[PDB]
Amino acid sequence: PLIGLLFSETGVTADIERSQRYGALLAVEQLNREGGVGGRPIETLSQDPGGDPDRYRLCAEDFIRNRGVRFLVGCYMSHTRKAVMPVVERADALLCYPTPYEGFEYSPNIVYGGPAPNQNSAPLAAYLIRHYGERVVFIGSDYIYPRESNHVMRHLYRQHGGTVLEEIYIPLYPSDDDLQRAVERIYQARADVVFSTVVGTGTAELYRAIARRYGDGRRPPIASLTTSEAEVAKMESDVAEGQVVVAPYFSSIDTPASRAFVQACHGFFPENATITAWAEAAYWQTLLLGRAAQAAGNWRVEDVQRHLYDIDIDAPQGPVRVERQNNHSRLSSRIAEIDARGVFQVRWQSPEPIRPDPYVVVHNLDDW
Amino acid sequence: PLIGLLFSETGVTADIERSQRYGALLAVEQLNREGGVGGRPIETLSQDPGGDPDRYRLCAEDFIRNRGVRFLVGCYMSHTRKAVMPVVERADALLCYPTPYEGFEYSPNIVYGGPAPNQNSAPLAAYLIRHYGERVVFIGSDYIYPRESNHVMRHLYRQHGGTVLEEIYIPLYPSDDDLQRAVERIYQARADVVFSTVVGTGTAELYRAIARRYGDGRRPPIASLTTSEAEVAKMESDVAEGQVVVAPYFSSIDTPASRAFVQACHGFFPENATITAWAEAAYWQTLLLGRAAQAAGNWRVEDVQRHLYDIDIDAPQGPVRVERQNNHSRLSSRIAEIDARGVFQVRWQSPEPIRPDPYVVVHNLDDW
Repeated sequence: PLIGLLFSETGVTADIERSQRYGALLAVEQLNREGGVGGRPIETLSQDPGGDPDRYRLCAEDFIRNRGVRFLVGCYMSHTRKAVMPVVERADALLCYPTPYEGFEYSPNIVYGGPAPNQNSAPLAAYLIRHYGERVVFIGSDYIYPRESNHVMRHLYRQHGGTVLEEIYIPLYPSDDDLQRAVERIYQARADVVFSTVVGTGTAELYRAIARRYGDGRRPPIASLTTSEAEVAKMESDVAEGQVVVAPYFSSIDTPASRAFVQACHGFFPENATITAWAEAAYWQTLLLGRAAQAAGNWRVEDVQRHLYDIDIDAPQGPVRVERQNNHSRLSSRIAEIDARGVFQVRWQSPEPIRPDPYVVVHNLDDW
Repeated sequence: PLIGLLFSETGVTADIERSQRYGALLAVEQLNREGGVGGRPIETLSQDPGGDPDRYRLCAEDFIRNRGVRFLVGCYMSHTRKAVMPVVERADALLCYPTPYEGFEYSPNIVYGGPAPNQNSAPLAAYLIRHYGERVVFIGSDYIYPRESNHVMRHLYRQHGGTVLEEIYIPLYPSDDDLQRAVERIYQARADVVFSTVVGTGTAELYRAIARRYGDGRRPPIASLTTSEAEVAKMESDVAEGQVVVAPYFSSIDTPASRAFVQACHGFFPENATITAWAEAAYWQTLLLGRAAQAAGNWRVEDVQRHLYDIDIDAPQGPVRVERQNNHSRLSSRIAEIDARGVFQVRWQSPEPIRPDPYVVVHNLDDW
């Protein structure tokens, strides 16, 4: 029972990915301190790809081709996932992707554990409009995830007679110059909501810069599908507060499942790793890989795959399951609002988990 | 009634795209020599983007932003389509894409007139295996269409217990060196079928090179989803013959609809433009844009769009229609085999047009 962990320790998204790696290590901790799997311990491998799609492919290639790894948990940014995908498909291996993403992709060797657009973007557009206004400006990092995410958010805003004023992109490793010319464009647009697909390090700098250009008084909230407690941990409470995020989970949800997961994260994560919805996704997907294998009684991919879709996990977010029709997950969706003191204050929560529909045709979408 | 035509006159795919532009010009010829549309003539615009995704975006931007064009027919290579897409979506314009492509994309402003994977790749994999063998080697040009097409063909081959030996990519503007190292890899692989996603100019050079490395006697056939009469026109009959292609149409089909389209193409295309299935797709989609507008009685996009999905065209290939659930087309699928004298000899034909399913989940696929 060998498991490969593809999560950055350095790079643009080092903080979020460390949060993910740890939720994964914790799932294996408990799966092991439960007799392991087959009385044999599940052992993990880690390599820091530093958020580079070529080092992710190389690392995947080394884990698979040399270490005989057939099961992996990892990747956050979409281009890095796409770089590893050919590798896992050739090798008949399996990869669990614990991150929200743009949709429009299918692979029999990848289990998608974060929300497709219909699970986060769809509920969010309805909440933003029918709560803030209809004018929005998009700002994203310059790669496939923001671009594709804004393509679909384009469609959603129109469907609800909203207006997309601008669509701005900044480098993943942005200079203050970029950040300044961008915020200026956001400032002058006069929008009611700023939709952010800025990931990693630039996230907190973006947020603070917008706050700082606005100064005293009313500035649009920043909505995001990625900002979590990890990025939030890097901002000042007045910069953080009021910002909106949709995630199938937050560290502060009421329930016994959340608290158990939490008080446990607190007793295992190192001080530089934070509890986020993405660590939560890497945690439940890692359990399931365990459970499926106990049930299959083996560490063969076919053996484990057949059981993957028949195990329902009672994850810290709510019950979860993986659809066999597209390899995506039934996930909850929560729209939280950050506190003046930095806590995510859930404002809305989906009545039940949303089934995944990766090919997002907006008119065929349920309307929140 | 102004129509923008985005088709290359020069570049890697100049020959195929010229074939497409002409089928489009011919549709407008007849639509005009029928009283036009509203007694007013439909006039077209053309600009040569030379197969460069940045010149396609620029040209689209100029047609739209300066010439007030809201309707366009154009693009062949997927990256060029993706480059124009943001432009048409912002501008609320409409684009008809008369080309086969990789799937996994949706836009409310793009009408897909060529086959998604389930309409060409799916029937083909079954015909290749259950007729040639199970060992195949993939060779594609180096861009998003071949890569994504081979991703799905990967899945299809496995589903039918076939074996994908190698996956080779060559530049769109390849040097003989590349072509030689590639064919060597194809030669040594010992496959029963070579699946080609090589487009434009390199196509005929690839085909001939493979023939020439093989010499006398048994060499695998080259299957393709793109090779047409335009590329075929550039090869020697012994290099061309035996090669396999799946297209919803061929110039030589038996019917009265094909012959009418054909004898007509012959009296309008200039000698350097050939009759292909892609000129056929640009032709029916251009009629429909006409028809929808007569019916809507106007050249407003909303007006025309509402009628788009209610008109059934009796296209040269068979009856066609555009699905409102995903903007793709019900298309026929034919598997032809080239003559020792260069004619596409249909070998199989789908019992009815295949409905489009752009999000290709192979197990949920009908099995041919």
